[PDB]
Amino acid sequence: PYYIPDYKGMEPIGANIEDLVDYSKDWLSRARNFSFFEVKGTAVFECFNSNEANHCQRYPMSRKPRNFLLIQCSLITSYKPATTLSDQIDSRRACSYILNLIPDTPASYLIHDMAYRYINLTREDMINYYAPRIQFKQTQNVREPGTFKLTSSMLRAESKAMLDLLNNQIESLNIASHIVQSESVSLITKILSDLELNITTVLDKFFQNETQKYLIDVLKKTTAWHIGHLIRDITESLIAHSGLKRSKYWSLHSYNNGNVILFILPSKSLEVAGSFIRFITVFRIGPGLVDKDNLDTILIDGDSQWGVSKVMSIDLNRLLALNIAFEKALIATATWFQYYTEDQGQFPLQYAIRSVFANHFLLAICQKMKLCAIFDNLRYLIPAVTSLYSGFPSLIEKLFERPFKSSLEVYIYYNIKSLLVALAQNNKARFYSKVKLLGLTVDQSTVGVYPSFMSRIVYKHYRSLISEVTTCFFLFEKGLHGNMNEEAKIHLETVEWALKFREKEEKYGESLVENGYMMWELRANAELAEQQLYCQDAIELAAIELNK
Amino acid sequence: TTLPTRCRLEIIEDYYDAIAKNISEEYISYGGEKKILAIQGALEKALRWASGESFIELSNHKFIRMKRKLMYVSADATKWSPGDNSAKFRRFTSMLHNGLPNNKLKNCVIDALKQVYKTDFFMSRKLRNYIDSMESLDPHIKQFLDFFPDGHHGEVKGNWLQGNLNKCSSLFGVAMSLLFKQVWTNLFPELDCFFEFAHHSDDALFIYGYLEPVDDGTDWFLFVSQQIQAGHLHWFSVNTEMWKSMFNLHEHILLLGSIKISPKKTTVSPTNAEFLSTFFEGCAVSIPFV
Repeated sequence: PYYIPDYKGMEPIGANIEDLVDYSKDWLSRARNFSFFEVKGTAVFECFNSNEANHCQRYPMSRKPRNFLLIQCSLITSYKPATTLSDQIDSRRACSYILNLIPDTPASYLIHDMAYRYINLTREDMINYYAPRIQFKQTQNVREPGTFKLTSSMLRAESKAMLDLLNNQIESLNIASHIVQSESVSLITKILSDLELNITTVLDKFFQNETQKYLIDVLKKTTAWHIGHLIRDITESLIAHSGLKRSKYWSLHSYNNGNVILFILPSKSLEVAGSFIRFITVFRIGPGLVDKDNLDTILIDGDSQWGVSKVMSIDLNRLLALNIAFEKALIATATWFQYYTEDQGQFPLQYAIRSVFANHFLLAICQKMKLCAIFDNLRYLIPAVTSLYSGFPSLIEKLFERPFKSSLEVYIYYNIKSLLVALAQNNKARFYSKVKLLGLTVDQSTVGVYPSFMSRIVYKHYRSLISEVTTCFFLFEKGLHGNMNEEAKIHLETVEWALKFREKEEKYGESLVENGYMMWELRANAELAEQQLYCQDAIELAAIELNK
Repeated sequence: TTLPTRCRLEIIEDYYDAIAKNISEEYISYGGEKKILAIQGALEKALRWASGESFIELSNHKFIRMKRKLMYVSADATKWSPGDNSAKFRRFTSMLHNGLPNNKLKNCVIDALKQVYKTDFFMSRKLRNYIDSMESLDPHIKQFLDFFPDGHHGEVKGNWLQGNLNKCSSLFGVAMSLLFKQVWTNLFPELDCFFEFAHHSDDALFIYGYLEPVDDGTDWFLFVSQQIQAGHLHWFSVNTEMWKSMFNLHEHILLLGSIKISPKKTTVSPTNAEFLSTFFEGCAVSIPFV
């Protein structure tokens, strides 16, 4: 029982297809430029070099690379699940090691102060520090079940200085210098080599025959497995400390026979947004996720070396991403393994599996927006260099839009450059043929192997390379795309396009942009053909063709 | 967006989905059930045309042999772009014929398009706090502050701000592709070329049929010179590798409707098994299991 109001309608203008044919005749009667570019191998290399020069010119130079590993740990032996008894038997021994080291930097002084505070804890408070929350008792030094207090009296001058400092333009690395690139690639290769080092129904039948045998069995002895388990325990402890009650108190934990020590500073709780938890780690030097340059300092013990990292504030989302780093790496490696089996038709070697597992694990540990954007672009550049004509150079500037901060970004850029140059070089020879497609045999300009990214294997179809880059891209948590930079970029894009619309509207009149432009003024101007502007005759003719 | 904006976009989207689902067997590749059918038909037509041979007639009852070759363009023509006009759909739906005897609902769609032409873009709190923290760089900061007179919202025109106009834009792009096909046919009555297209979700596949000399002789050049000397000035861009000209005419026609084929994300390559396999796989599945 509702009647549609009359509102308003539109009078159909007659228009003519012959007028647009005349415009086509006039437009084709000149020189026309092709919006796409040919891929030649030298073209992509020259684009990369020119963009390197432009990026070096646009951003200030930086000689000290920043940090990429959010957590700094090391392992030489095997790892076991952490329990309360293991926690105590490791904390005591870790404090015993720490109290024999001469401090040299204020962070080391704070570490020594915390170790002295913990090793001098009373038996009652020490016992209560490891008690379930239903059973714990309020004390004078320990208040929350897994925390303790540390007042200014126990803090030294250096520790007070760091607490006061913590309580209280954009540069980029020189990409056009081979020394920096070589140093970065050497560091990352060393990290991967350490990670890959070994440490001393019928569906179930199929699983144990193939997957459990060739993926889990191979990766069980890898260093990355135990490193991931250790990071998982660390993340569990950090999440436990993240409570509103437990956030503003100090804490201490140790793992792996006292080798790795976890320190927690009083940080704002994670219930409210924009909150970071501050922690420090001390470990023994050895193979694993170790970066000497990014370490705060190194301490010399008797025939041993002990390293401490700087204050390391992390967010809730990145903490949760780290907690599942090992599982995400395993799922990504399983996806890569399935794709490799589908492509090559056989099973991967145990070296390629280790390499791809290490790469995925390192990607999962280091969650940054730059890497996510780089992989998102790489998802599309590979089709660009696989085809004949494509808009690859603009994709190269898309790669180079953001600054470089860490050595992982340099390493990934180097690998991507090598891969893209190789793919473009492959395209040189294009032979025609005659094979069946659908139900008719037709020609094909088929180019013949596709190099991989995380291993030395070669693929039969580049869809496998696309799947590899896709798997690497999805290893980055959904939510890093809501950073300040992206929001600013989208706001600025919308505003800039609105300003362009306003400029066109004021230059050509309100109604001209509103209702579209007639065709005679288009042919008398020849500039009206652009975005954000449409021809009424064109809309008429398109409607007529669709109506046909 | 707000509730009235959602209502208007829902009206337009429902009307255009209803008017577009019927031609989904040939032009619009509707995902889920019949996505592959339209593209398969287009590819079959293209391969059938390529299997044939062309014989252009000369003035003195001659026949010049030309080779029928195809190459394909993968472009996201219907993907939402910030630079666009929502007013261009008004005249499009003004006389898009339907089976309804009356013109009441069509006027409602017209009014909804007029209403969604106007919009206001509002600042976010976090962005305001970030800009208030030491705004230093001149151009973008000054223009951003200038766009908001009161510092909270500004007026935007044209773009629907990623509203639900996917089917409407797909249909409009199909209409302009048909217009380009008819125009190319009209310009060349003797150059019987080929052109087929199919739109799936946000991207589309374009098939262009061009001709190249077989013996690499001067007969094609002689015919081009004779045509250009006879008053046909539009043959200048056709003598050598005219698929450039086909794609350029298609792009210019699309730009006439404020549709821009982006230089990025768009790849053109000749016939290749891997290319078509990748396109079919992308059409069949959109979300990787990883």
